[PDB]
Amino acid sequence: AKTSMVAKQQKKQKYAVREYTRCERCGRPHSVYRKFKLCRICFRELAYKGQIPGVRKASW
Amino acid sequence: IRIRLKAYDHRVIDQSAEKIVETAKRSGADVSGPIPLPTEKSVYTIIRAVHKYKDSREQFEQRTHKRLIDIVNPTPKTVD
Amino acid sequence: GQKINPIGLRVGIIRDWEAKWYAEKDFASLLHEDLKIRKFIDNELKEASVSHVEIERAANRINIAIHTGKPGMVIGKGGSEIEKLRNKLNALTDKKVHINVIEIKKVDLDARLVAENIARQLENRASFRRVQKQAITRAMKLGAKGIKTQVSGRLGGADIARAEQYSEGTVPLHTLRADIDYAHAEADTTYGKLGVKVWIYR
Amino acid sequence: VEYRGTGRRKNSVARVRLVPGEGNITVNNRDVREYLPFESLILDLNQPFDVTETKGNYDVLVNVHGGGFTGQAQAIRHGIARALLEADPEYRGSLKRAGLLTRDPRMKERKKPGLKAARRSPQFSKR
RNA sequence: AAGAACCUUACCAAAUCUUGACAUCCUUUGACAACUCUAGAGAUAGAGCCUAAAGUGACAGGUGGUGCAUGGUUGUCGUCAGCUCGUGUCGUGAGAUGUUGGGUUAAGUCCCGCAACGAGCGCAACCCUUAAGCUUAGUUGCCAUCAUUAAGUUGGGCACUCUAAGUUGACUGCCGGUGACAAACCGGAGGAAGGUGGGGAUGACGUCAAAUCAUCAUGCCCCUUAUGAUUUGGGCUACACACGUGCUACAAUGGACAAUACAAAGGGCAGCGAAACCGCGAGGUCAAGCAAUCCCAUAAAGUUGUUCUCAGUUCGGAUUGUAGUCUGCAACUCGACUACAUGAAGCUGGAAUCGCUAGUAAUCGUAGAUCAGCAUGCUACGGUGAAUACGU
Repeated sequence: AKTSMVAKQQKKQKYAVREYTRCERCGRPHSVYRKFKLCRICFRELAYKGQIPGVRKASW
Repeated sequence: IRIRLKAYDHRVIDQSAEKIVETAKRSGADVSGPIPLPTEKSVYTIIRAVHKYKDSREQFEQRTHKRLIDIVNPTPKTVD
Repeated sequence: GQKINPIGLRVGIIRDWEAKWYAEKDFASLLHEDLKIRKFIDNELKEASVSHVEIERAANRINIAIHTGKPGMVIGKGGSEIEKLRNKLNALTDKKVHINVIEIKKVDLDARLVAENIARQLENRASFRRVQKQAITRAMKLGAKGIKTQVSGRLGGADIARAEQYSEGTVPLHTLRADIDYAHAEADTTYGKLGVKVWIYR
Repeated sequence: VEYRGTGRRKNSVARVRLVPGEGNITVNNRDVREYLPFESLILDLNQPFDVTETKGNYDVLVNVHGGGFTGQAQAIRHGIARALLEADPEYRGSLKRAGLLTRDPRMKERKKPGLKAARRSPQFSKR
C-alpha cells in the first residue's frame, strides 16, 4: 500500500490536519528529516554520486 | 539517482519525460529516455459536504501517473 | 442539467497544463511555490486578460510567465514594474528568475474579457440579459462560438430564485479532442454565495 | 492464463480453471484418488503431464461434465493440457512427440433393436 | 456525526463581566497579567515584569418552527426510451407526417412504395479498468538460458519470470453462417481476452421543498445581566423499556480456552511483531528497519486440539455491584471490554416481519467516514468459494 500512502500525503479537505507530510516520492517517513520537503533517505538517493549541492561530509 | 516523476495528467508527464532528458543531456554522462509504466488503477464514488450530484470530491482521478527519468553520473554542471 | 462539459479528458492533445516542471519530490514543493507566487500576481493582475499560464520551470528554466493580454501599464511604462517584480518575488521565497510576458492573439476568446463587457453591468444589479444577448455575435465574427447566458437562482434583481434556458447555440462534447475554454469566475459584491450554470465553448 | 480449457475424451468435455504457481489439484474440490470408480492407473492417469513437467506447478480446482463411470476420468488432464497451450507456447513444442488432440474415434455400443449391437449378430449359439 | 459526556451544550435554574468569554474600531499605554496575587469552578479582570490591557460609544454571542413562496438540490418517483422545433400543410379552435419503407449490435430508431426535410444533450464509446505472451523493470520480484540467494536479499541489474509505476489487441468487419432482393451480428483456430475485451462509468431536460434557519443562502429568522457566554448545583443512556437496529450461547451430525503452516485493503518517529515481551482478556515494552519490503503472518479450509457429555453440566461476551482496562472532572443526578466474585431468561422462537449462484453474494481471514467514556452492525481480496435453472 506504498502507492496509496505516496498518493494521500497533502490531501486538504474539511480538516487539513489529517494529511501527514512525509517523503514526497520516496519512503522511510521516520529516521530522516521533514521541514523543507526533503527526506534524508530520498535526498541521499537524489544526491547519489554528488548531484545537487546538498549531500556533503563535514568541512566545518 | 532512481527518482520518480509525478506531474499532473498524461501530457503533463509526457512533457516532463522529454524536459528531464534535456537537462540530463546538458551534463556529460550517460542519459536514459522512454520508461515502461503499464497503466494500472481504480475508481469509486461517495458523498461530499454540500450539494454536488454524483462523483464526490471535485477532482480528476486517483491515477498514480509518475515517471523514473533522472541522471546516472551527476557532475557540478548537473545542477542546471 | 449538470452539463459541466468534461474538458479534463477532452484536452491533453492540444491543451496540456499551465505549470510544467520535471519533478516528483519537488512537485508538491514546486506546486506550493506556484500558488505562493499566484497570491501576489492575482492582486497585481487586477482581473487582466489572462488565458493560460506559461510556468515552464522544467530543464532548469523556472519562469512564472503571465499573459496579461496586451502589454499595457501592468508591466510598467517601458518595463518599469519588471524591475520592481524582482523584490516582489524575492519577498515570497528567493525565485524571481525574470518572469516573461506573452502577446495573446484574439484577446476576446476567453470568458474573462466577455464577462468584463457584458457581465460588468451585473455588479450594479443592472442589465443581465439585454447585454448578455450580445458578445456571442461578436464571438461568431472572431470565428469561435462564445458563451451561453444561464442561471440556477437569483435571476438578476429579485428575491425569488429563477432558472433559464437561453442557450444561443449548442456545445460539442461527443468527441475526445473537442477544445473548450470554460473560464468560470464569480464576484461576491454584497449579493451572497451562489453558483451559476453558464456554458462556454471555443 | 490456463482457465476455460477444452478437453474431450470419449464424450466427456470438462473445463479447468488452473492457476499459475499454486499446485493444489482438488478435483470435485476434494480427493481425486478415491473418487474415480475404477481407473487402475490413478498415478498413470496423466500421460502428457509427465512430458509437460508441470505436475505440481498448476492447481486444477475444476470439475467433470458428462462421460461414463470411468469415461469421465482422464478428461481434465487434456482439459488443462489445452489450458497450458494458451498459458505457454513452449508446451505445444514440448509435447510434439505425443500431442493428444483426439482419443475418441468410436462410441459405446450395447443392447439395440433389429441387430444385436447394430453391427454384429448371433452366430452358432454354444450349447 | 467530518461519530450524543466535558472544553463542543450553542437547552434551561444558571451564574457573573453583561456596549459583555464577546468577532471588531479612533484613543492611550502597566505592550500580554504568559509572571505573583484577587470574587476564584473560572475567562472576565486589579498594583507589580522588560517601567491584548482602564475601555464609554460605534457594536454583540445566541438551536422556536416552517418551507404547499423561491435558491445549493440532502435526496427522490425515472435516466421515461423517450422530449423536440419552425418550415411545406391548413382550422368557425385543440393542425403536422416531425423519427417516416429493407431491418442487424449493448447505442428512438439500416436507405420495398411511406407530405417532402432539421430537432439537442446524455443513451455504443467519449470518464474509468487493462493486457495473460512479453516490451518495461529486470529495484521491495522471483529465477530456465545463472545462485554466499538476511520477504528491510548482504550479493552478482546474476537468469526472467507471475510482476508492479504510460496502454494495449478487438470487434464489428468480410467473418463458418444467408437475409432475398438484404445486411449482419453472433460466433467458427480466432490469439488469454465470447465479443461495447468482460464490462462498467452515464445523472438526458425533469418531478416531488418530500429535507434544510436545527444543510445553508434567505420572504429570512429566536434570545438583549438570558436561548448566548470563562462554567460548576447538573443534563437527552442507568427506570416497565414501547421499536428498529448491536453480535448473540439455545448444542455432542458440539462449548470457552493449546502450540498454530501459509495474501491482505490499511496503520505508523513513537507507532506495527517470528519461540520473547502480549497467546483467554481488556494492556505497562523501550525497539531491529524505521515505509512496494520490513509489522499485523500467533491469520484460515480441503490437512488438527482440548474438554465438559439428549443437558443449565468447563454450552451462555445479559443484567448487577467493591474493581483492571477507556475516560473517571460534569456517571452523586448520562457509557462500556473481558474478568476476583454475578454471570439471567435461552432446546430453533412472539404482535410482526426479514433473508438465498466453484477465487466473489455470504462464509475460515475479514473492514471506520471516526467524537478526550458507545466498535458489540455490512465495510479489504489471495486462497476455505463446495452449489447453480420443470417455467415463459
